[PDB]
Amino acid sequence: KPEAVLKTKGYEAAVKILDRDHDRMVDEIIKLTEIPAPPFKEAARAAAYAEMLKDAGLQDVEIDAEGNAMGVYRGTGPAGGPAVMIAAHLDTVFPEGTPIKVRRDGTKLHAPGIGDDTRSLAVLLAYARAMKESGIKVKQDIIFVGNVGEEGSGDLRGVRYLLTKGKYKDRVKSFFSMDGTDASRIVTGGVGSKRYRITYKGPGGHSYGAFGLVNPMVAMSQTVVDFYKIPAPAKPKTTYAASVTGGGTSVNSIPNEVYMEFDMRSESPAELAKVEQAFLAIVQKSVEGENAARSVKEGPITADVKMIGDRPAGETAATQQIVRNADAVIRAKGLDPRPSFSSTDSNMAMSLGIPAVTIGSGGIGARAHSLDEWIDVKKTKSLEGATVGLGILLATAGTQ
Amino acid sequence: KPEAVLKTKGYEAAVKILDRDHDRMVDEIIKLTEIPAPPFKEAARAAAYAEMLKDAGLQDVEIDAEGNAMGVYRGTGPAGGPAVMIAAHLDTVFPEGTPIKVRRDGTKLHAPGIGDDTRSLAVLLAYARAMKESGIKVKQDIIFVGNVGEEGSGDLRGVRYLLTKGKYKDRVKSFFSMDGTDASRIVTGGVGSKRYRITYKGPGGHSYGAFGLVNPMVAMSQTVVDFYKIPAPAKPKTTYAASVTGGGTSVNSIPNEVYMEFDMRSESPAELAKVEQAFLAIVQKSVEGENAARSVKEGPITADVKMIGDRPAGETAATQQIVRNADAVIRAKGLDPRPSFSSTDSNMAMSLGIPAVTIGSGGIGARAHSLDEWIDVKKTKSLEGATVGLGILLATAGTQ
Ligand SMILES: [Gd+3]
Ligand SMILES: [Gd+3]
Ligand SMILES: [Gd+3]
Repeated sequence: KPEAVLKTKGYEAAVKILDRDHDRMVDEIIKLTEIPAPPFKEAARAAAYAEMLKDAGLQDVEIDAEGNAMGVYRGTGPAGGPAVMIAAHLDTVFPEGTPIKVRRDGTKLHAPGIGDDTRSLAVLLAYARAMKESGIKVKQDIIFVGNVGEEGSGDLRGVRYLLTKGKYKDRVKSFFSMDGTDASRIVTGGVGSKRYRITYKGPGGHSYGAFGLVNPMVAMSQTVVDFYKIPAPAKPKTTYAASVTGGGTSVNSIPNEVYMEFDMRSESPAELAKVEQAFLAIVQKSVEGENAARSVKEGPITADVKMIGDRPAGETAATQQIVRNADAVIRAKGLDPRPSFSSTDSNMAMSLGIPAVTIGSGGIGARAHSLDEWIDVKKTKSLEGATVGLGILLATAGTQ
Repeated sequence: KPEAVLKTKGYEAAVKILDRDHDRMVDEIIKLTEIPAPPFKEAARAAAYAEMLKDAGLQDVEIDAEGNAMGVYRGTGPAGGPAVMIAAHLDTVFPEGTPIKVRRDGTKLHAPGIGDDTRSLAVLLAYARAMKESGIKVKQDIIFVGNVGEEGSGDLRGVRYLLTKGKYKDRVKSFFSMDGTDASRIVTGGVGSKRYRITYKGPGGHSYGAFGLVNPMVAMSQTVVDFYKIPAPAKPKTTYAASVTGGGTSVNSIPNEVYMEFDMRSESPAELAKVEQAFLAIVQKSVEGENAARSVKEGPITADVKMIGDRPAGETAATQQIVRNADAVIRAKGLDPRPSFSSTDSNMAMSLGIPAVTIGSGGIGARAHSLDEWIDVKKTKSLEGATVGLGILLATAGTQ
């Protein structure tokens, strides 16, 4: 029974430390939040986080080549065996120069990035300290990670490195991401997305004198028309959009360079690949069609295909033990686990066939990704919410 | 017989003054060229030109409400009778801030706008002076005009005012524009053009969460695709283009506003109108089709139709006396007249049923509308070329 961990003496002792040092945890939320971490600019926060992982007593603390900070809670099993990884991301959505100063308002704390995902960073440190102080023994090692690149164009670069290049790539057999404050959260699905800019070029020419030459505007417009005839099922949810366009200089000239940006997403890797392949075929057919319709005497239309965003789709089956563990603990805590799809760091693990769930840090929060983001650190709910992830984690690593 | 004007004592005496004061003409080319006159910013050059029109001895010199400068060479007929208008435009294609300093290079003068159309402004002043000094008597009044708005977005606003609103609008029965340096040119046809910006709007939305809503990008793309199936005759030459596009913010959203700029032109007013009506119908059908194919629950696609350019098409029949006069004088001057279509100030007069030709100022020039434009003012060729338009003009007004 996974929820039995909640009645073990070690868990109960660890919760009492989380309780005792909740004020330390809040101080660390504030400290980390005020070290800004825009996309691709996480190094300063990673350096501070690595020092805090060392101060929590973790072993082998280091920052890897991608910029992830990590430390190990060593278990009782053989060195190098299967391990559990739990990550909270260092980056926020907010660009460099965003003023970040926490404003206290009763038990509420207002600052960009404080809930997605800085609180989770502090919650994981609190776990590591409470586990060590209470003497918890786990069967599998736990790798605590502050990872880079969950947000925006980071495109999961940190977890991609952790799980395909880094020292733990062959050991992670259970992956958790702690993202956001909702501790009832159980993200078992990953929405994938593929994004492209298509730049169409042609010879150009005077719009009167050279009327009859190919026009890349038309190949581009034809692409959009056929793109919106691609079938898209309602379930698994599958979507696409023609979203941004530009090009041309004036009505005196046939354009020689124009572009369109396209989005495609799906809950299903198979549906996403199908849309992506249909799209790429449409781009090529639209170019061929323009070169057939008008004159290529001054040169043909060509298209440059540039990928501008890439996240895999995937899902952890509801019968997987990691999901069973999260479900059972969240239920035993009196919350309602409702499995959902999202686009989170767990998408990467899912795409590798690694069992993976994204969970929440606890408490109340709102307006994530907005300049008026805030969390409530009133102790009763903040502490109780933080105890949820600890139970899920220890159920999954196993305790002695 | 029209070229008999070239053997009249008055013409021969006038040419001798053009010769004697050819150096003044060159000085006035330079002076006027160095007063920049970008589109809509001709006022400074117009004021200088009006002072020069007074100094040439013309009567009733004034700047009209649109900004055209003009003066009258009074003929021997009744006041208020039919008149000849001859115009050279004050504006150039070059935007404000273009550095303009004439560079002398042997007998060449290099400066933006010096040939199209500043040399013509100085040539018309030289005619007015030489006619007065030699005592030329003409039957019809001649209205000498430095007009605004021939180039680009000016859209013939100057000649439009002169011939539809101004004080001479009902007296001009022959219209000449002197535009460019090629004195063998005889532009008897006017290519018309209509230019539009179509702005397509919709509600926007999250590109995943709101997938299924209408997208104005698709109505716009469909417009272009069907626009390029509009039939366009080769004779009378009829053309169109989809030339400039923009809109959208990122692949995370369905766009709420996008635009496309369209060109359409023809030698024939009727062919031009057919394309324009087919285009506007396609815009409406594309909006209707998008509102049928996707959801209007957050609001429908709409299209704002904005005309951004309008120049009428037309032609002066080769049997008109004004064309016979031009043809005969150009032949008698040893040049080869090949009547042609272009887009010039004469389009306006043509569209009003006023006999109209665009002619050249004489001499050699090149790279009109480019930053490296130049003319050659070597006297033999420059003077002989300038005498062509004088003969055409006097043949048309009549001399006694
Ligand atoms: Gd305390
Ligand atoms: Gd996040
Ligand atoms: Gd011009």
